[PDB]
Amino acid sequence: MLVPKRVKHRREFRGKMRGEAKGGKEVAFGEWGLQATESHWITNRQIEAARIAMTRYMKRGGKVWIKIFPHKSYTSKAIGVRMGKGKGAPEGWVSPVKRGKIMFEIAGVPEEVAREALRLASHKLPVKTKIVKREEMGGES
Amino acid sequence: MKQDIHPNYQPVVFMDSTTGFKFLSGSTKGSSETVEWEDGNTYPLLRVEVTSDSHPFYT
Amino acid sequence: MRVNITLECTSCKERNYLTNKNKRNNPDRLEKQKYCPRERKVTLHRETK
Amino acid sequence: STSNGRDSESKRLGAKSADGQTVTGGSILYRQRGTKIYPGVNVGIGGDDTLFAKVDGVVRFERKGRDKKQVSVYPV
Amino acid sequence: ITKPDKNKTRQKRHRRVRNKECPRLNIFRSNKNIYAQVIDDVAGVTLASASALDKEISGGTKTETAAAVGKLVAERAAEKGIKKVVFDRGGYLYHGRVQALAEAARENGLEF
Amino acid sequence: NRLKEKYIKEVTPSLVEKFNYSSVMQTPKVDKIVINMGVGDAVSNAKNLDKAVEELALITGQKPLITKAKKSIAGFRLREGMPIGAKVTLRGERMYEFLDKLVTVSLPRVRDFHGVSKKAFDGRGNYTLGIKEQLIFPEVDYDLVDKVRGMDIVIVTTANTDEESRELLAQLGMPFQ
Amino acid sequence: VQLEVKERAIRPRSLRNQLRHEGKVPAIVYGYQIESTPIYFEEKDLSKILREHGANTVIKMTVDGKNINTLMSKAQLDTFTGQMLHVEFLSVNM
RNA sequence: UGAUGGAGGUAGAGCACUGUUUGGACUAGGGGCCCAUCGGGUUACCGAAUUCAGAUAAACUCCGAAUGCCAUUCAUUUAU
RNA sequence: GCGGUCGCCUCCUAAAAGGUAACGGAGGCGCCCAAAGGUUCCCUCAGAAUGGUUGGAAAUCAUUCGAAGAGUGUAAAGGCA
RNA sequence: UGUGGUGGCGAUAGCGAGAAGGAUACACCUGUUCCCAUGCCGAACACAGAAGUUAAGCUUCUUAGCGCCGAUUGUAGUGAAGGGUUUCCCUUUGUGAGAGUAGGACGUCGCCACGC
Ligand SMILES: [Zn+2]
Repeated sequence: MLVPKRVKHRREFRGKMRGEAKGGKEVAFGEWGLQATESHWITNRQIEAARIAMTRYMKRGGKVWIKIFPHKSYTSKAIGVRMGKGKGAPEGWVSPVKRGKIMFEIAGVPEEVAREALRLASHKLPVKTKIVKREEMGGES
Repeated sequence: MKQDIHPNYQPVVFMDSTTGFKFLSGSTKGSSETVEWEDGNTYPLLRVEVTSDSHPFYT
Repeated sequence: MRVNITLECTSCKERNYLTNKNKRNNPDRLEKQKYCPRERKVTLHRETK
Repeated sequence: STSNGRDSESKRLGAKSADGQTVTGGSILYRQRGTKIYPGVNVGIGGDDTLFAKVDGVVRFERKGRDKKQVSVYPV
Repeated sequence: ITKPDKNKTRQKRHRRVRNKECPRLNIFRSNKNIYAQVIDDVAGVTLASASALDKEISGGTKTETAAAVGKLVAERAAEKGIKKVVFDRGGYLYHGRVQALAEAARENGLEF
Repeated sequence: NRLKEKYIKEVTPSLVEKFNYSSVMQTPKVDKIVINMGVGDAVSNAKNLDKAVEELALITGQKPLITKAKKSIAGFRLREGMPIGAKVTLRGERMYEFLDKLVTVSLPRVRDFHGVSKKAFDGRGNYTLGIKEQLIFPEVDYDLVDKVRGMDIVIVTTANTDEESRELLAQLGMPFQ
Repeated sequence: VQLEVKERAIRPRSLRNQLRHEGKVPAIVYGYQIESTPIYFEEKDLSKILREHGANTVIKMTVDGKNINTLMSKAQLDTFTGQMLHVEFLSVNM
């Protein structure tokens, strides 16, 4: 039961969301990064798998930027328990991601090893992804 | 000076071995030693003889 | 502790009013200059014994 | 086997007379709990922070500068 | 030490009073002078006033000035047909040269 | 007394011309002498408030306050409203009399003179003192004194800087280092 | 330097999605002279001035009257597309 | 249905607060030894004293809305 | 059936009037105060920095900054400088 | 015309940074016997007086650092109408969000008294 990330809690049970659109602020702290062209939850353990499959192909690392973090709690009942009584115990920590804003960032590594790391990262997330630069600003150094 | 709740103070003239700090008030009062016109015309009993004259922040 | 209590006209003897007291703070029979209807006159009032 | 399912009852607040009415004497205008609207002209405050119309007139709402709002009644 | 200035608290007391054809009075201090006005709202009009020491008051630096002022206010006001006034306390108490205004205002026409 | 005349004869115009002011209104003065008595032992004994108040009545012709708590913390065994300390303010001519009782009488009864620590200005020019004993005065009997109690003086001025306060209170005594 | 000026109209309701599929840039300009004139562009009009003469240099929005100088400020660029929206100008002098 | 006036926090970008939060600078100063039996505690964690950017809500938000609702000696059509 | 619940008050579900379910999601009640009521005057808080014997980071002081970061008998909302 | 008192208008009135002033007025300032007051203290509070000073307050002038007020299109939503996937997405019509700036902005209107 390897748990990468948690919270400080303040409420056990929570509601269940509605994904309809999600937005805010593309790549800042890096050079190369993903997107997420669909809508899903993303659990704890998928970010374990992403960290490992990123940093193994990063010899001596570089700079990897984790950007979206679990906040919300699962609940679930047992197997064989009827419908009826109150919400089952909270077991898990998930957060939602929708519509092409960015899960990870890379810097400190040339172009082909970066696309290695992102291609070998995105087979462990249930979302269709892309690969994004810093494009053009008033200044991108 | 709210009434009836305050102790004594009168110009108790001071003396010493020397230098005569004949100016101030006091608390412990009593027998007439120098009721003097150039000072307060009161009872000078505080004449205890530590000088405030000789310790070497003075001379 | 506390008591539902009644107050008495000390002149014409009618159980006029009703109030409360905490019987470990006020261990005695109260006295309040309350109005009285039968005399139309402000009257001392005491606890019924 | 839960510890919930208990509640209060809906005590039915809100504005009970619009602007521009012709309002008789002593009828309720906006039942509060906690002062959200202060009274202006001819309006009294009851025990539970309600509002009245002391004069048979016309309710029109206003503001107190920036923060909070007023009600006043103007006769004919 | 910031010695706090003294019109500010007087105006605080003014405004906590004033939140609480029958016009006002006004009562003032300085180191040396005491003024008065008779104002309506929301006309914003003084109908009469009186100086402290300017026209014909002084002849002794006591509160005796203030009794003369409180005479002059009601004397000028009664010619204008006003007997319905309301005292401002200002921002003050009633001990010094303020009851000297008030009792002079009561016994010269202004009804209370 | 002494020092009003000693201000306007020696202390004042020197400090006018040492800093070259436009008027004597910009001169620095001294307003209060704040006097604590931190007992801190009414938690132990309520009879501790006997001695300090009597000694302050011996020092100044007053009776001080009795400060309350404003906290209820068991780390010192305190509830709110518990009696802790006292306060004495001097104004008028008991300013200058007590200052001269400091300078010219009492303070040489501190053995082993290492002066007054000159880093005591509250930043912006007001002195502080923490005094360790109380037998410094001729107003004090021996057998009345039974502890190692002391005083706390905060001399409060009107000055902005620090060396103005230095030159003032050096001109008014204050055996520094 | 001399971009192609197409001065628009006042109310674009749901007509606007026709211009997003045609690759069109409706261009705000609020600045010194103009308070608001939204202006058509083709999306391949700007990139060959940004990557040719400079990413923030002088661009002239003139219809041969007075000479205007702009300072292209911001844009939202929506996800999964990488194409151009929300093009504000800023007309600052010499 | 048209016109006018108003009551009120739903759709969230939003470092106004309440909790949850990821990087950078910085130090107020401390990590078993300080390096030492007066000068650099040091490589490093550095928050609050600070601050540069980024996340986020159902019981977090100065402020909206789509006429939904209540009102008008108002207007047009209809018949309740 | 065994367990849990049965009256009242706050908050969210509640779809920007009012109103509304579930063995939905969180907390309280079955009192207290002779002043903690009425009136008339007067007053402005929490923290932080600098100094000050015992004094401990943090007993009581003094100065500066401080729109509220406090208090409001009792739970939570709405209010109150 | 300058000063003082006294009001309406959402801080566009404010906070900060700076210069000048004393004719009247205001303020600082000198005390406390008198009415009064300090849970100690003429510090305030109440009253006596006018030697002195524009240092502070106050009052006029300058400033866009902080705060405030902000328009148009530019876009999540969304009234209606519709279409395929239906967890959701899209096209006509009817209205739009603050965010982000262009800009405004170091006040306006009223009454009395004194002084020139
Ligand atoms: Zn009777």
